Amino acid sequence: GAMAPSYRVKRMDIAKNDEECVVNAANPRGLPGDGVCKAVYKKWPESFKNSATPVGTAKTVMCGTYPVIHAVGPNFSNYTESEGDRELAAAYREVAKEVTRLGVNSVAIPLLSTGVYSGGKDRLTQSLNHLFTAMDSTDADVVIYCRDKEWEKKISEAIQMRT
Ligand SMILES: [Cl-]
Ligand SMILES: [Cl-]
Repeated sequence: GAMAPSYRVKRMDIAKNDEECVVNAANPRGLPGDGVCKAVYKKWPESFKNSATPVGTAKTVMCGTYPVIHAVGPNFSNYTESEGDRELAAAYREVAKEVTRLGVNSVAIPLLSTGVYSGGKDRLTQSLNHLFTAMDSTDADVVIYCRDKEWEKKISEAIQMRT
């Protein structure tokens, strides 16, 4: 584990992360997709061999020795708010299990279901709180990646508020 497990946020491409493994914001079919998923496909395409997995689950595929944890958040276009919320929390709990199983000391993670799966809603707080629920009991250093300056500030504030 990390000597003093922390949360941090960076405003940059998660495909350029400085952590021991990455979480993909995957689609259920293991397709190259859009946004984070497409960046992950360009950087670690070998990790999309048999990466298909249902909504609410995580499946890790190694690119060389570098683990890519494919986490499938719900598309809120398809799900009700209530069921979407349930599957989003579940995806993060599976991420925590995989991070634990891999024995990594750090992980790069995007906010699941906040992009084209958001159903046109701002889900920063919803997604981040489910990330914290799952990851708080892990001892990996977590680095959250975002692209928007206002999101970086809001995520940073949320991390600092817990101390
Ligand atoms: Cl998304
Ligand atoms: Cl963002």
